[PDB]
Amino acid sequence: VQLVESGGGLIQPGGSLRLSCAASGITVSSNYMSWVRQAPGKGLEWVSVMYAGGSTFYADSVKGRFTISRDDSKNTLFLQMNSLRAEDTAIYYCARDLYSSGGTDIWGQGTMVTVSSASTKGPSVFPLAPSSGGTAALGCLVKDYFPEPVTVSWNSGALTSGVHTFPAVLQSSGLYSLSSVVTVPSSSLGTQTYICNVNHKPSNTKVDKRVEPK
Amino acid sequence: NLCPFGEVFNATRFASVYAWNRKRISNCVADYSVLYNSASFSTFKCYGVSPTKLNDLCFTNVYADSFVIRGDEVRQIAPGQTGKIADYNYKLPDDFTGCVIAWNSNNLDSKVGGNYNYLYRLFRKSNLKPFERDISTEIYQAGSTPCNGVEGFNCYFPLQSYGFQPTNGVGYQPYRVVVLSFELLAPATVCGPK
Amino acid sequence: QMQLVQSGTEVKKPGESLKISCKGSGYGFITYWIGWVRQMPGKGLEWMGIIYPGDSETRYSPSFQGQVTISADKSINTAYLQWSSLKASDTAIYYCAGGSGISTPMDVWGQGTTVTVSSASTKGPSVFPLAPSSKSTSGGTAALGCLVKDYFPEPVTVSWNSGALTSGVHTFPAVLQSSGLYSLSSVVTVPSSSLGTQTYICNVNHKPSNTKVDKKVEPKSC
Amino acid sequence: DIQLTQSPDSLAVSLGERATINCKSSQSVLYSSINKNYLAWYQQKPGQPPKLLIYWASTRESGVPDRFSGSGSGTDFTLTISSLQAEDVAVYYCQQYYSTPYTFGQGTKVEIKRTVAAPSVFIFPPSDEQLKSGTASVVCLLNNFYPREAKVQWKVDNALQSGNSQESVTEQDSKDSTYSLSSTLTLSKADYEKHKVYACEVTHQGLSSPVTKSFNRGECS
Amino acid sequence: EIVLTQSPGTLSLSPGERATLSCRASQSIGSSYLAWYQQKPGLAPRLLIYGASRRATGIPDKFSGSGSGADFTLTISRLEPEDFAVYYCQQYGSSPGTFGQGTKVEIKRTVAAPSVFIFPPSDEQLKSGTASVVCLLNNFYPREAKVQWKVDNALQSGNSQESVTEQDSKDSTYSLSSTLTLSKADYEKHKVYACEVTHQGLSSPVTKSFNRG
Ligand SMILES: *[C@@H]1O[C@H](CO[C@@H]2O[C@@H](C)[C@@H](O)[C@@H](O)[C@@H]2O)[C@@H](O[C@@H]2O[C@H](CO)[C@@H](O[C@@H]3O[C@H](CO)[C@@H](O)[C@H](O)[C@@H]3O)[C@H](O)[C@H]2NC(C)=O)[C@H](O)[C@H]1NC(C)=O
Repeated sequence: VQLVESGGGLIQPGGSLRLSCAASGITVSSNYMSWVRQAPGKGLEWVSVMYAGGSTFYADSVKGRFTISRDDSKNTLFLQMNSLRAEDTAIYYCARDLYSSGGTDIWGQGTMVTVSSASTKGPSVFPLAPSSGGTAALGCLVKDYFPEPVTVSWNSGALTSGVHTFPAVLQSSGLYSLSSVVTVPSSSLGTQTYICNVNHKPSNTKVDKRVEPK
Repeated sequence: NLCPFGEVFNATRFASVYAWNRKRISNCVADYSVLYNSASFSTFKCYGVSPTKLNDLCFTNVYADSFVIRGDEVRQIAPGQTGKIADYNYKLPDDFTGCVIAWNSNNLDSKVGGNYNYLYRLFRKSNLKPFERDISTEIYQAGSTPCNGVEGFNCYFPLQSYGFQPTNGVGYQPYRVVVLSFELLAPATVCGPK
Repeated sequence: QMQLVQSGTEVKKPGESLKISCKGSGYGFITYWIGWVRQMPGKGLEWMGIIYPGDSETRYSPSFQGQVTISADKSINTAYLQWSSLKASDTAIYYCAGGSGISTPMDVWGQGTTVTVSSASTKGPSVFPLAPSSKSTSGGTAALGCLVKDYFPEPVTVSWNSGALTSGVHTFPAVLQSSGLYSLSSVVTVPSSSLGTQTYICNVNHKPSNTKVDKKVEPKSC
Repeated sequence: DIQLTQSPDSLAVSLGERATINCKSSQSVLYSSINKNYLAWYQQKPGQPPKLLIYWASTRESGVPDRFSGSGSGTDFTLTISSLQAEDVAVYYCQQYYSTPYTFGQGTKVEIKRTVAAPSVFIFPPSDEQLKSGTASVVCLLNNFYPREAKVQWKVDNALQSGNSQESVTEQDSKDSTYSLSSTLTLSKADYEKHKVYACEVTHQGLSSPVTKSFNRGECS
Repeated sequence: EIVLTQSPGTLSLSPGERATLSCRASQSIGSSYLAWYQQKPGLAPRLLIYGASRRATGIPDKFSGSGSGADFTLTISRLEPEDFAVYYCQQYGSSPGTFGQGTKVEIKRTVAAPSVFIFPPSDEQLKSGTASVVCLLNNFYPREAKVQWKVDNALQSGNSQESVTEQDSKDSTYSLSSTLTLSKADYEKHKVYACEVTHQGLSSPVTKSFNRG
């Protein structure tokens, strides 16, 4: 069983977006299907539900602007969003509901929706070179991008143990910035080559900065 | 030759909404007065007829449907409604002519510990036609793997229980409900006084 | 039988808010939906909306959507009609009316609520005589009167000779002058032979301004 | 949504004769499943709330005398008063309650048809009290006439006045079915002293010719 | 609509202890309509309990739901570092239902001092006119940590931002970055750049510094 969401991205206030949720293992037209959203650091908001027989229901915070619907042949649930406002910015999940006979037991993975006037901007990536107990630290500064998110990996996924990618912070510029670090055996410096792989799908950009001692 | 309204309204036990009762009323004279100035109802909503102006008319049949739902759902017993009850348990038509009478029955239909004798259909693939009764208990198939009458993941018993407890808020308390439908086709055998 | 009683007369400056009420009593009230009807001066009836008090299911007329708020308090059997900000165009009488069911005629009617929205303020009337002369005699009958001018709001009460004189009295309906004040006339026809033997006095009362005037109307000796 | 139109706008019927009023709806109000028209007739006497007379096009409400009757179907309905009585003078409205929003017809005023009665014409110069206050009001009074259509025109030194007079009319009289009318001409005191003849010219069906009532300023009356 | 009020807003307990989470409904709804969820960082929520007490499939015995009327309780016995998450109650008595605002449950831990690292600006970034100096505090507990920038020994205020990771689910520690940002010109104007870290696990404040050159 998997639910997989798509269609989130950046959109201006007053604009429109259509979210999609593909389902395998449950029949969407046979189930109570729901859209639940989560604004950044804010807690779950249940915005919509569609009954197997076609009835639809909305939270008051989106009544009139959002339409939930489905395609029985595609086995796909949809959220049509109009008159988007800044407070609609959130991650959106679809889920399958069972009420007293089970939980909301199946959840998707989430699609991020950002409602802003600001333009899309790919990041600059800068090395955080190590310097000078027997453990070294080094990283990458992913600076000045918009909107969320950036993904960061190290050595194309080879280095996972000891990695910390800090949550992005909005700067006073209105652009996001974050840092990714990894601690290594200090002896490995020079014997091992360390590259960080930065992806910003919202601007179709991708960077491979090698961070080397200095 | 009075109509047997009290048999319906004053029943000791009321039916489950998914298996709602229907009393067919014919060959009688109806005192709607006992209903309309009664003081013991909390909802009394009529559509296309006034209970005052019925004594002049004559009907081929009257139907009195009765069941128990929770207070929050009483608003769904009305034309054009949607929700678990209107879609899967009891559906009024869009052009419904008649009356929906309802009253709180917490004192009779909840037990301490919970009254689980009252059931509703929670799972159904499509909406009831108007005045459809669905008493099926087939295991409901929520995915593509058929259930072979066995419960499990994606295979659900379609009915849920209400579990009425006297401490529930008013919207979660049991309400008894009678729906009066009027039908004329045939000779008119249900008549008001005079 | 059930009956509807509305709240009393309302005089309001433009921009004030207002909430009139309509309370039901008697047997059968559980079945009634309470609508609101507007009648502007000299005009017809206008359906504004309807509410089922048992659960506040409300239906507005498209003209009155957003214009007013219909509400209900089921405990005291009361429906309400309210404005957040009154135009002078809202001057009208509002009836509440009951039908026991949706798609039902309005069986029961309240008595009406008069609502005046004017920028004017309370003002007593000035009372002037309309004296009998040769120009108001039709051989043996003379006509005489009182002009009751520039008052606000309505109503005034006009009687003749402390209320004993009632035959032949015509008190005309008030007309709103461009000033925003009301004006009115009362006339009576009497035997002109009595124009020397009896005195005719008109009594004007304006309760809103707590004014009582008694004017003597005498033959135009000038 | 559903619009209603009534005909006539006003109606005059002799005592004991028949009044007919018509209602036409933009859209049928016959509910086929129960074969009833969702049309009602209300009666509003002056200064009282409306009263339901007939519902479902042709059913009399309780207490409504048999001389009221409703008829018609679909989009055309008729209210009929068979032997018009004094108490029946009122405005009559139709109303559809087939669907919300409910709509009323414009209304039809029903007055007693009397024989023609000519007005008695009287004229009142301003009182000295009012003249000391800055304003002059002349009043013309038309008394106990029928029909209610009457033309009243002010001429000041034979010049025709416009926009400075107001007229007012009584309800139909319960005893004799006539009307009375007052016209009030209000001028400034300055303007009142500038002119001599003040005349009220009255035209009405019952007058073989226009009647004038006149007075000269400050010359008794 | 039914409001759910969760309590407290945060918990903080040692492994092996028992966490007690409360959910209060604005109206007494009854046990059939309530459910509890767990949301770990970067994951969709995971159902724990429905109908107040019925544990879902694959959910171990340590999670226990109880209560009725308007008051419900999630008990997590025998806590592990992996149990760090935000727990939510939900009522589905209405369509749609509503979630409580969440209780974060932190897993307590022996005090662990941070490792402090400082990173001067890269020359690449400098060639573009901006200097970011980064200070890193790695693997510490508890979360509270004062990080002070000092430029030529003057305490710097108003030009730094901090970001802390979510509590590690494996060893219960935190990590923290502080980024001082200057124009390249401002950066030329000064020599000694230091970050001074104050934390319970440190006997005295640790300073890591570098001279521009
Ligand atoms: C159902 O039964 C009730 C009586 O039962 C009582 O009320 C129920 C709602 C339940 O709570 C029961 O457990 C409870 O014992 C019948 O109500 C009775 O109806 C009669 C006739 O309408 C009433 O008599 C009237 O009395 C008034 C003066 O009070 C007179 O003006 C009338 O002319 C008439 O004589 C009687 O008072 C009333 N009693 C109560 C307690 O309400 C109800 O009629 C019946 N329903 C049906 C549909 O048959």
